[PDB]
Amino acid sequence: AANALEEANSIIEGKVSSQLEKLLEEIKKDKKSTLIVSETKLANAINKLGLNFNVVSDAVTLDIYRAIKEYLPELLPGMSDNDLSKMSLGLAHSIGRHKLKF
Amino acid sequence: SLAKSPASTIQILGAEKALFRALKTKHDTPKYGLLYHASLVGQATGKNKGK
Amino acid sequence: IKTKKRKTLKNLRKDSVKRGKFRVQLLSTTQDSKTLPPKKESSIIRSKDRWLNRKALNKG
Amino acid sequence: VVIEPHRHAGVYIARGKEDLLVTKNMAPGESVYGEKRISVKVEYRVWNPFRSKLAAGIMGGLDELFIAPGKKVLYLGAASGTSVSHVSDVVGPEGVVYAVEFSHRPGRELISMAKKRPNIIPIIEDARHPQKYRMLIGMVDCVFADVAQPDQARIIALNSHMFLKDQGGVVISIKANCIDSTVDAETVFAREVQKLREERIKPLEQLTLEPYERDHCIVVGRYMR
Amino acid sequence: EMVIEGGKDRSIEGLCWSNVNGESLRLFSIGGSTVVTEWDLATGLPLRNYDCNSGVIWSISINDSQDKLSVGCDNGTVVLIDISGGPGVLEHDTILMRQEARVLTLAWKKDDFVIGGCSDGRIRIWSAQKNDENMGRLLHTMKVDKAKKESTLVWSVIYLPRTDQIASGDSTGSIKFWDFQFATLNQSFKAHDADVLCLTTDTDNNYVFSAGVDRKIFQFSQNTNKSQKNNRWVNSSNRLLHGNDIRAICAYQSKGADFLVSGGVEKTLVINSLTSFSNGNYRKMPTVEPYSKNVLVNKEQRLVVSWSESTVKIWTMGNYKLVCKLTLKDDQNISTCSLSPDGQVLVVGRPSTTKVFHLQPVGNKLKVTKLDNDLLLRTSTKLVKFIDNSKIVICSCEDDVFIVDQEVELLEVTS
Amino acid sequence: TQDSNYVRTLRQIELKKLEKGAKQLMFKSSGNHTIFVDSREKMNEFTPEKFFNTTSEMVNRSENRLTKSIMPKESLDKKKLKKFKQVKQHLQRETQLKQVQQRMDAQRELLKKGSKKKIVDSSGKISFKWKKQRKR
Amino acid sequence: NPKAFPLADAALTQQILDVVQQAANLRQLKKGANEATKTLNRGISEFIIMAADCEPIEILLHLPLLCEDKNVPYVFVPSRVALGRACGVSRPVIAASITTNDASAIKTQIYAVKDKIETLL
Amino acid sequence: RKYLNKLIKRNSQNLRSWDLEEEVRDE
RNA sequence: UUGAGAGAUACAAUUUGGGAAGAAAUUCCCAGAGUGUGUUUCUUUUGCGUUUAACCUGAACAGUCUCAUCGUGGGCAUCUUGCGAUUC
Repeated sequence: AANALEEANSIIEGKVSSQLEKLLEEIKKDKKSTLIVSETKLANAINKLGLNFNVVSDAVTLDIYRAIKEYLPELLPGMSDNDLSKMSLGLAHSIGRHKLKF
Repeated sequence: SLAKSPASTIQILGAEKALFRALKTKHDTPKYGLLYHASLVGQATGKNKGK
Repeated sequence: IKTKKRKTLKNLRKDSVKRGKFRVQLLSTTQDSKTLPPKKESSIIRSKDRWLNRKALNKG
Repeated sequence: VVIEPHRHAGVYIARGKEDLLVTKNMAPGESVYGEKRISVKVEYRVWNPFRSKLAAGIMGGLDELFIAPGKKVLYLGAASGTSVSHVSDVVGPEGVVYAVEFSHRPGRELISMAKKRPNIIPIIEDARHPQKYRMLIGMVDCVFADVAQPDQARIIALNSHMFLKDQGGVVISIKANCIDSTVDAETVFAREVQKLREERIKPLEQLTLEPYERDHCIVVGRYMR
Repeated sequence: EMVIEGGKDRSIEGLCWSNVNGESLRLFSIGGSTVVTEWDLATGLPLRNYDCNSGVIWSISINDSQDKLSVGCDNGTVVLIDISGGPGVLEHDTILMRQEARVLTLAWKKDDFVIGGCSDGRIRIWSAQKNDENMGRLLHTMKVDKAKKESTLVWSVIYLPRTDQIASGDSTGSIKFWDFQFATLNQSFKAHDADVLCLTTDTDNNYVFSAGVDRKIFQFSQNTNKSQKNNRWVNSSNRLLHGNDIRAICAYQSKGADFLVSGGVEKTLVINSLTSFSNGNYRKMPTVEPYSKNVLVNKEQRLVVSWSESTVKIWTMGNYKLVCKLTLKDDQNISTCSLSPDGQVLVVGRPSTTKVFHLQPVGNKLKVTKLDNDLLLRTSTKLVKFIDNSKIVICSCEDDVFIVDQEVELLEVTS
Repeated sequence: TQDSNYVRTLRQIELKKLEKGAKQLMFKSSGNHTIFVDSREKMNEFTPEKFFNTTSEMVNRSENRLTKSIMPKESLDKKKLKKFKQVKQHLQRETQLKQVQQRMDAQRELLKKGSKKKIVDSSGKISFKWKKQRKR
Repeated sequence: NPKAFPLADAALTQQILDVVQQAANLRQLKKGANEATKTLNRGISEFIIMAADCEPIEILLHLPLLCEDKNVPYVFVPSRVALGRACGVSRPVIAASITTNDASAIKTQIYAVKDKIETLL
Repeated sequence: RKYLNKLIKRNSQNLRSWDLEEEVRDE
């Protein structure tokens, strides 16, 4: 949700390596037969290959992320375009006032 | 905007009408401005409150 | 035809002509830009070899 | 006193006592930086071709300026609201500008004008790591570059390969001294448009904006794929 | 083994190898331009033209441990290029603290410092040590003894790791050795009569060899135990082996190989021994050893074709008479060529395209006409060798063997 | 020092009038516009109204091309030219005030103290060179 | 101090302080931070020299903020004591502005040093 | 296309003549 | 006479395109490109370019004392008639 603690926590884990508790939740909710994963950033190598997940992020993963980032709001959530921009700017102002002190 | 002003401006900062009339005719400018009501300038007495 | 062959050669080879206030440049080809490194800057190559053939060292 | 429109809606020319360029408002009532405000019932902020850089390209004549009132735009180099205010005015309340900068000394006034306009969302991270704001927004319709760093082509190439949809616009402002001084603007600008069409940016136009800036250019291109 | 040709108005001023242990060899080279060019050794083409983001490159050097690359440019910049991303991918890293004059030569101390000789007669020392407080700023500046009646340029700079010195040759002919810490001269030799273009050292830095436009190779030795405990080079020896200049010198030293290699304006190579320079022997290579030919004849019409850079020429025996030539300037670079038996069609071919020309002897001249084939115009050719009067076999630069005028099955090799 | 203050504030008045007068004008652009095209015929042709769309009115001045009033003959034109002349004479007043304050400041600097000599150039433009001696 | 951007090396700081000494002899510099900011406001400064040696450096790093508005070059030298020696007073000097002139004898030296400054910006 | 091109030319002249100059441009 | 190469700059016709008038012939407005005839700008190019030079600097104004500033008187009106600047 719009909880500032969870938002800024995943924001710090996105601006750093991506081994957050939500990524541990993803490792819980995708453990079927040590499946293949497409990470976004190559610097998240720890949660990319930590435990039973064949990860791949190179030079076409960016193309499929272009596709799924082009059409995040139209089918993935039950949300709308102004709602995605509002939650993005809430997260943005939170992380901005966190890094830039006041 | 107050921080990027020189210390002479911070001296005369309240007394703009006296300052600019005393510059636009060639007279003597004020020396106190808004800073006259500081306690240290209250402790001083004479011409050394200008100082 | 002897006194203008280089003229018609260069005026048919060269690009980026003027159109009033404007200038219509050609973009180059991925063919040449991926088969070869770009040409040397003749200014600096002439500076280096003109230095090594300066008059103060008496070559012969 | 008579406002005529421009080639791009959200950009107008207020003719009359001073035939000068102008944009709309999304800030109701007030200026942001002491730019002049013209009312014609309806409020308007004067753009300056000297105080800002995109206005100089408009005044020099940019036909397919991909900043346009039905889009969303990514601004890599403002540092303060003095240009992205006018970009939020021209893009209107339908879209969104992502003003992304690194030096957090004028990022204070960047966030301060982003408080007033919901059009403007700020990013306070350096534009050579777009992965650090992967999780904020993607798929912009036009990037803008005003970075005065030497790796302009690589920085906006990374930002356009991560966040620019196909066949969109690229507008890059190139300062000649931040790449190579002592050699003229013609060679350094030809070198940079070749460096940018090394990526999937078909160059469309460059112009030199000479009465407003010394040795600058604005290059527009379309992102191929 | 191989030759990688460049075309019209292309030159090459510096080149450096890079071999991280376990990965392929990588070969970068500057020309007279604003880019670095990395070549893949398979095809013989550039696989990367990284435009360095400041000015015209004057020198190139490779880091020790070979993850970074210095390019020293005409506008006084020293630009670091991140190399360790894999073969082919090059990133910009950091422009070091600028200056006025162009930096003409570079060297690294280790991963830490970068030394650069400039065209104002000075030798700067920058720190390329990342995550220090003084990263990128120039720590020291040293000034060599200027010429009286012309400007002085420091042409060659090396670091000597066994001691802690910088050796430097400049355009007065003087060769100076500088203590790195304290950034200051230990001793200067007045060795050559004109500029010292290139100088190098052996493994344990008991010798420093040096050469330039006055065409002698000087050897500075520190092999005595007293020399090593006193840090005192002596001007040991001096040899005259080259004809015009020496523009490049390098040294290799292993268990069964210890030779310094040198070449210059005269086009030949010269091999000398490292630890036995003055005593031992030397070998001046031939100026060309045609492992790739530029001339072939055809017995009919008694004629011979020969191609230099981007032009072919044909003459007949009789005396002899130049019957035709093709200075094709739509071309930029040439490579191998073959004629049909009966002397009908010539085919010229470079690694980017190839082109086939019908020929008709019209008497004391020929008539030459292009015959269009876009498969030939698109293919890369190394070798064309004419099965028949019409059929040729084509070896492509990407290991394809066509038969035109189509595909030979070719098995794979154990890597 | 107080008539130097008078000339300096007059100069600052004209400086601010200059900058916030030139902020509210519009200057005709003069930039080398360049257009990139395909193989050779697009360069050989006229760039056929690719952004002009009239070759009479909306081609050759670029402050606003297009894609399709109180005496507009000479009154607005003379008002425009007169505001440009106002900014130009603000500039002339500001540079004359800068020069006269510079001479006043040189005279004031000259009559303070320290050792100095009258240095004369080729022309007769005199200057005063001060002795290398720091202030006690 | 880390937050004192461009800092000069030894050769550039030696020629900066040489042109400061001859401008002090020609009475062409304003020594002190308030006089430097006054010349910044009035637009009669050629370039600003500051000292990366003051124990609050924030009493300095505000005139960068109006140097980058009037695109006037500015530079840091490591010693306020040495800057005061160069300016030719008996006190340490924190900042110094070399004022503008067009008939100046040392105009070429001022221009050379300010070009060497704006190379490192 | 007469009623479109003629009216477009008339509207373009009636706009562009009211911000332009002939002898004041060099001034 | 830069030996050669490239840019602006006058004259002439020949033209390329967007609009408006006409039956077309063609006209009219506008914006342009190119070739011949003059000036001129930039890069090699040789006798040699000057092979030294320029500038700064050391205790470098001042006994016929030098300089500054405020005044006083006088000359120059057959004109240094004098600028918040030295006219002698």
